[PDB]
Amino acid sequence: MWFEVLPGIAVMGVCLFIPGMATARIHRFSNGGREKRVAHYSYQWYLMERDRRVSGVNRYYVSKGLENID
Amino acid sequence: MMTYIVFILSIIFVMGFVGFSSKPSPIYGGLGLIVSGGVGCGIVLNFGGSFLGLMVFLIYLGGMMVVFGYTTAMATEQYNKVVLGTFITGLLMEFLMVYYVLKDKEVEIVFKFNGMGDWVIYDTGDSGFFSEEAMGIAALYSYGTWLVIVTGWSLLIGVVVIMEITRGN
Amino acid sequence: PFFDVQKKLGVDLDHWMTIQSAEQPHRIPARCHAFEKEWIECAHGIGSIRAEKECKIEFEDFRECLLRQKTMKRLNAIKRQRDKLIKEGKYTPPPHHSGQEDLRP
Amino acid sequence: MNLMITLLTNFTLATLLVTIAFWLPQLNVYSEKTSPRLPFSMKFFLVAITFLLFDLEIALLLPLPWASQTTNLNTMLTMALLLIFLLAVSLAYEWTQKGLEWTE
Amino acid sequence: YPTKETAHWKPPPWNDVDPPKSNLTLNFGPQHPAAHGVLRLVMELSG
Amino acid sequence: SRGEYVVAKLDDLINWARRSSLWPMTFGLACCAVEMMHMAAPRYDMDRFGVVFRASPRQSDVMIVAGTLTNKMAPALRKVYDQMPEPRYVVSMGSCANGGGYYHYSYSVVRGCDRIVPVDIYVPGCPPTAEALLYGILQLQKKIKREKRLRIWYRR
Amino acid sequence: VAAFLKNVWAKEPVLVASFAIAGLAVILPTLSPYTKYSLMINRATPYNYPVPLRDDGNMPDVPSHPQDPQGPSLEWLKRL
Amino acid sequence: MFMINVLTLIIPILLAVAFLTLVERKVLGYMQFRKGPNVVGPYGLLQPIADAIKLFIKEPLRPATSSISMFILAPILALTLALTMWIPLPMPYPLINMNLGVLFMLAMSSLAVYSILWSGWASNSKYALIGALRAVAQTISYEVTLAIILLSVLLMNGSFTLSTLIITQEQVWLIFPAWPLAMMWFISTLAETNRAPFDLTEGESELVSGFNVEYAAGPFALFFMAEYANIIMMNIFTTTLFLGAFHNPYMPELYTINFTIKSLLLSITFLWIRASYPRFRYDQLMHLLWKNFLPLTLALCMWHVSLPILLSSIPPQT
Amino acid sequence: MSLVYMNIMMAFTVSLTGLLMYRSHLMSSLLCLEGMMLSLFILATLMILNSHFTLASMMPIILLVFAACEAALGLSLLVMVSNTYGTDYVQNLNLLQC
Ligand SMILES: CCCCCCCCCCCCCCCCCC(=O)OC[C@H](COP(=O)([O-])OCC[N+](C)(C)C)OC(=O)CCCCCCCCCCCCCCCCC
Ligand SMILES: CCCCCCCCCCCCCCCCCC(=O)OC[C@H](COP(=O)(O)OCCN)OC(=O)CCCCCCCCCCCCCCCCC
Ligand SMILES: CCCCCCCCCCCCCCCCCC(=O)OC[C@H](COP(=O)(O)OCCN)OC(=O)CCCCCCCCCCCCCCCCC
Ligand SMILES: CCCCCCCCCCCCCCCCCC(=O)OC[C@H](COP(=O)(O)OCCN)OC(=O)CCCCCCCCCCCCCCCCC
Ligand SMILES: CCCCCCCCCCCCCCCCCC(=O)OC[C@H](COP(=O)(O)OCCN)OC(=O)CCCCCCCCCCCCCCCCC
Ligand SMILES: CCCCCCCCCCC1=C(C)C(=O)C(OC)=C(OC)C1=O
Ligand code: SF4
Repeated sequence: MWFEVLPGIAVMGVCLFIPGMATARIHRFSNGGREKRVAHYSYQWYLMERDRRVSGVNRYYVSKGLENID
Repeated sequence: MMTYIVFILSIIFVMGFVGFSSKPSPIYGGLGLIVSGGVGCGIVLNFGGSFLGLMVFLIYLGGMMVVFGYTTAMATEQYNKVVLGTFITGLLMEFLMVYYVLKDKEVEIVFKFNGMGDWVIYDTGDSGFFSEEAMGIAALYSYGTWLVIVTGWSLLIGVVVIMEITRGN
Repeated sequence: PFFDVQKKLGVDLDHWMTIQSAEQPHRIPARCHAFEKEWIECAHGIGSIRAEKECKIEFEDFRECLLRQKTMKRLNAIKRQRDKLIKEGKYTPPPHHSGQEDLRP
Repeated sequence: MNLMITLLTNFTLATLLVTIAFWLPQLNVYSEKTSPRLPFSMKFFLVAITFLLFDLEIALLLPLPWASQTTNLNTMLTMALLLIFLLAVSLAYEWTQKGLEWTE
Repeated sequence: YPTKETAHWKPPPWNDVDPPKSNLTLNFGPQHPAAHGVLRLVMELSG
Repeated sequence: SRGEYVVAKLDDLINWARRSSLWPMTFGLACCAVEMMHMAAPRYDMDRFGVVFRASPRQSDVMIVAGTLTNKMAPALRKVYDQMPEPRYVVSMGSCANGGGYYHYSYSVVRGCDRIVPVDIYVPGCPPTAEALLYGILQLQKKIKREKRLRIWYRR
Repeated sequence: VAAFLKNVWAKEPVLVASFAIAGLAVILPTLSPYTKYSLMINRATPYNYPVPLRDDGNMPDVPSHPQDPQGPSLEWLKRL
Repeated sequence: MFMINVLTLIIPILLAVAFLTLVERKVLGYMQFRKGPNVVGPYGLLQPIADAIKLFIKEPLRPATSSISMFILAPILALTLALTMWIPLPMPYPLINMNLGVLFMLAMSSLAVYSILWSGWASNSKYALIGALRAVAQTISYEVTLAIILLSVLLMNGSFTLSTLIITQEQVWLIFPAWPLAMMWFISTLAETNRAPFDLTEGESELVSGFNVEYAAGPFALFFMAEYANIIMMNIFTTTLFLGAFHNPYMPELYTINFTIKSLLLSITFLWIRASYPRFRYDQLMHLLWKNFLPLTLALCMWHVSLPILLSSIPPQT
Repeated sequence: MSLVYMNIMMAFTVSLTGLLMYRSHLMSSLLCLEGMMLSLFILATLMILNSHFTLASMMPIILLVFAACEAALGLSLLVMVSNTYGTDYVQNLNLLQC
């Protein structure tokens, strides 16, 4: 009866689920298990490039805390 | 190569203007002005004018060239030596300009121009938690009162003018 | 016919967008705020004829701030001599000009 | 940069699908099928120009989410309501002089 | 002063109004031939 | 051989896709249009076979000639058939489209639509029922299923 | 005036709703008690750096530390 | 690593567009007391594959074209715009997280009329050109209320960033303060994609869709799949902008499932509208725009300007 | 100065000489005129973003709005010319020689 439309809607829902889950896992993969740094403004980009300079390995996501100072 | 990206887009911009200014038809002229508006929007976007480039795509290419193609469809039938000859003339003059300014790193067509890429002339600071261009456009309402008055009045008058002169009575 | 109605009535119709040194939103300075302020405070009141000759130095500094023609010419000279010395093999770039030095902060 | 890669990828996929849609049905060599100004409306042009002028008024109206952050809120609110009022006055004059007729 | 070139010119109209120097005819039928399908209509549209 | 197997599977693929996605251009000439509309009714429901209802006249796979063809609409029928992209198919529906029918000896009736267009399936009746028309469409799909386009291409 | 208002609400309810919503948008911020707080929040949002003053000797209203009592306060924004 | 992300956006777009045809035919089947496809696959699952293979080997139609270059460029531009409308969509993290994503989508949807206009140019008919001008005039008409309703909504957001619009709707759905904007938005997005009851070129009320005349068209499958990419995209955009879901930054798939279910319900609401109403006459939806939607749009635009000032609720800039 | 300024100026002169040399149509003239406007838009925007002069960020929008209203007025003149003469050809606009 009416539930016969549900395999097509289920396939369409999996096809809509794949881009978002995919880009969430990719942003966690390429950023050290965290969210991608959103730099919409120039101050956020300055902090981000400062992270890229202070990490030493040319990667902004390598976070350095209190262990990096004496 | 990638440091010269605004220069490459500006050469594509001049090539597109030589394209539609040769005027094969207003149809292909409109198409050439659309492609030229897209690459000039890219030029604007690569200096940091994100809102102004989206104003290109949304207002210029989004409304006005739509109305030009709309009127070209409606007031012209549905689609040479002189066109292609003036096209290759403009293309050869622009590539000779490119060749001169890349071999000398200096040129003088009317004024003097540097031959390096235009990445050299940028600022080395930040703007904080705002865009300077966005806040200057937000200043249209707070600081630009008289400018809004004359622009809105000119648009109201423009509606009145087009309804008068297209009436035919 | 410059009917100066803005000064007769005391309204600010378009004086605000006129120069870069005016009051800006969120106190944003231009890239040549100081040079333009110096040229304007030089040329104020003295007339255009006296401003062409007595404010030449501030105006040349301000035009060269705007267009950066002498600056880009000097950088062209330094970079062309650098590439010529790489061509002759009399020079090698230092490690702080090759990207292998772990930038400051 | 990532945007330019994405635009080129979308353009490339579109062009590849267009190439498939034009050349793949040219593989199956079919039969050779040998058997065997425009009228002007003023109303189409007036709806196009009314769109264009209202889109210019929209172009004035677009920095309002940024304009609401100002310190001069009396002036900003006045000029905001004044631009939307002039858009409505353009619509009212477009109404009453029979501009919105037969494409209402 | 009528010359060789400027001799074919006429004086303008006195009211400065020139003569203007028609509508669409559509051959029309029903879109999908299921209900009617066998109708031919020769329209004379006016926009 | 390997190439014969590959072209056999590719013929199976294209025949599956063509028979299972038929789009009909029905001519609603006469009473058979009512019974085609019952072949699209919710009892018989041509749309569950992939046979869509109210397809475009231009991108259709089969021209169902459903009604009485007259001498005044013979060039219109042939012009529509000339506009159809291949593979185009013709199902004749009912006796007037088959052979003139109840109006066979008339001065103004084309005696069968096979005098004008090449016909693949003949669906007989006056009117042939919606079930009989759906039988004719399924027999058309069987006729599409046993096409050998790439096998004959490989053997020429 | 109420017969015409019912007449235009019977004939053209879209335009009546349009002029009513636009009339509220015009006249209502002059009557709202919270229109003042819009200004007070927009001017108290620190987009720039609070460039300090050289302590000459007599500036009692200007604090010497952020946690000093004097200076502009945002207790009204925390409370409202 | 980023190209993998671009592909995992744009290929499931094409697969969801393929199966929206199945979902439409099945739901329009069961809403019409009948079935949709259930013979071609198990429960109809092979109907989009069969239909796409059927369309992709079909002959070019009958005629030649007036302009070959625009006949090629109009499907290219339609598909390119219909794929670039997805890249700023926060789902919960967008592919291209740009500051002006709303404005980007408004501009790239304003550019979508060039495919209609250039396909009207490329066909040899002078009547298909008139029909294309009618469709262009319809689309640019409803772009006005798209822009102004969109602006009025983003006055409660603070910026043109689409990713901020998830943060805006954490306490309430934004349809609760702006349901008149939401209902005019939904009907205007319905009228953008030439969707019923506004599909005047695909149906009657049309000078050219008239049983055996001229006008070479392009490949139907590419225009059709660009149209359904536009439909799924505008339903996702309406979902993000009025029915915003809960975002947990440690479990983003909760947001992804939630807005996916809402977007599916909204695309099914498109399917349920098209199986319910007769079409407008062309001047009747011109009337519906200019004399009905647009005065309410300007009135509510004034209200949503003046309202965060009278309530002291101006949203943050950043 | 900057190299891109040469290209935007030369684009303005290209659309100038195209506007200053008619072939047949009036629509081609209006397209060259709006290409001139486009080059003005780009060049003003590059100056204003180049100098970080904040208040003139609203200037290219005002340029765009006024000259697109100008474009609408020119298209309306073209519509009236094409309704009078049947085409938008500029050689039909020749009655003012006498
Ligand atoms: C976003 C998620 C979903 C949101 C909801 C949308 C889904 C529901 C869709 C239902 C099916 C729609 C299918 C297509 C229908 C197309 C036709 C159509 O929409 O026609 C619109 C009709 C057209 O009107 P009409 O044609 O019926 O009326 C006749 C018109 N005249 C008289 C001119 C001839 O209505 C509108 O245009 C109304 C738009 C929305 C109005 C919102 C008003 C809000 C309330 C304001 C305040 C009122 C109180 C008074 C003042 C108080 C002051 C304090
Ligand atoms: C993001 C998710 C996207 C998912 C998209 C797809 C959704 C649907 C998923 C699959 C559903 C079931 C598919 C069943 C296909 C039909 C199989 C069938 O009946 O084949 C029979 C046919 C003839 O067999 P024969 O041997 O002649 O039989 C005689 C028996 N005495 O035999 C043949 O024709 C030969 C075998 C054909 C097998 C075809 C299998 C289906 C292919 C569909 C393409 C997509 C599949 C999924 C891809 C993504 C996941 C990997
Ligand atoms: C080296 C060797 C290989 C060489 C290259 C070939 C590769 C494989 C090609 C695909 C498979 C070829 C065979 C196709 C089907 C042939 C078998 C067949 O006819 O099965 C019939 C059966 C249904 O029987 P039917 O007669 O319809 O019954 C009515 C209901 N009782 O049919 C069914 O049950 C369903 C049949 C499904 C067919 C397969 C699924 C479609 C193809 C998927 C991949 C291609 C498309 C990719 C995506 C396209 C765009 C979306
Ligand atoms: C001052 C407030 C702000 C005002 C400016 C902002 C307005 C925002 C909305 C934009 C409206 C734009 C278009 C306005 C056009 C008005 C003229 C008009 O439409 O007149 C024609 C109409 C009769 O329609 P008809 O010609 O028959 O068309 C066929 C459709 N069935 O005629 C009518 O139906 C009569 C229309 C006028 C009467 C409406 C009265 C509404 C009263 C509501 C309560 C009071 C609201 C407060 C404001 C005071 C209003 C006087
Ligand atoms: C007939 C011809 C072919 C037709 C088919 C193909 C063309 C049509 C479809 C493609 C349309 C392309 C639109 C590209 C511009 C979109 C605006 C844009 O770039 O916005 C994103 C972003 C601004 O956002 P924001 O976050 O503020 O900036 C980043 C700071 N964190 O800004 C950025 O990220 C800027 C990135 C660098 C600049 C790239 C600009 C695009 C490349 C040049 C133009 C190419 C297209 C030319 C033709 C377009 C159609 C007219
Ligand atoms: C890439 C995948 C392409 C799938 C194409 C599916 C086309 C839709 C099939 C049925 C159909 C519907 C619903 C439809 O609405 C329509 O327009 C009236 C058609 O064209 C005549 C159709 O054929
Ligand atoms: S075969 Fe008979 S019943 Fe059928 S359409 Fe003809 S006249 Fe009518």
